[PDB]
Amino acid sequence: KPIIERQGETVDGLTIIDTSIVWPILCQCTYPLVE
Amino acid sequence: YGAAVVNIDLNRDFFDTATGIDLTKGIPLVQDLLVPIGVTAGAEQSAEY
Repeated sequence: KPIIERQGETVDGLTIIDTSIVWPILCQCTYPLVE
Repeated sequence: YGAAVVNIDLNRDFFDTATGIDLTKGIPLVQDLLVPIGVTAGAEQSAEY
């Protein structure tokens, strides 16, 4: 039994990393701006 | 006859209290030009010098 192994996506959002989650965090995201 | 202390400073007239600065202490203090972005509530009260 290994600790890391090859498999498709599981029934939960931990596999298949979305790369499109970059444009929202450069435009539609106000920071505490640094209260 | 009876002056305790005299001195020199900034004329509280050419530098009017309304449109510009303020002088109650010795330092000419204006409000908000360079406020430290991320600190507590009581800070920046010296950055107004």
